[PDB]
Amino acid sequence: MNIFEMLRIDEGLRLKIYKDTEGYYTIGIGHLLTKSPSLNAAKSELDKAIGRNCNGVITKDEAEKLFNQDVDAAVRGILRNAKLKPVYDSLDAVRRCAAINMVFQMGETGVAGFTNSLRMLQQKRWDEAAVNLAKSRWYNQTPNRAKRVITTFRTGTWDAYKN
Ligand SMILES: Fc1cccc2ccccc12
Repeated sequence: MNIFEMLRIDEGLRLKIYKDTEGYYTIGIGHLLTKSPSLNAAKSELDKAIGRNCNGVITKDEAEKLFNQDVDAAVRGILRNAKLKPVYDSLDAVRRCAAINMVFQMGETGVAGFTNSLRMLQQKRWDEAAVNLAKSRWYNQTPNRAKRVITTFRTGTWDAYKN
């Protein structure tokens, strides 16, 4: 169990352009292409990302390559963010995966409202943090995935992804 396996479970794998839970064009292992309603705009983003004319379809190797880039971008964004890095560095490896998972899903801007959750996590008040994390649009809109991530923060185990 590692961040790649965790996010592969949460995001799945699709080789043709699809829409994410918010209705946005996406491909691969949860790679957001664009928030624009234009499928042509999404196809342009895809071709730019892959480096060839894809017609909205990629290979598994390409999906996995984009995925590695996307995970790394989430990590480096945490490490460059003066608010997120201290909390991240206070966590054990399993809980760090839960943090990366959230940044992958929502970005640095999407986690900006989680200030109180971050404080509870840095204080290692795991049950309180879990309660606080669930008081969110994130939890209400993707509750099964949020429950898995929250259980990971609460327990520091992979139990939610083995179950
Ligand atoms: F503990 C954390 C560290 C860095 C980023 C995070 C994003 C969401 C939730 C928790 C985080």
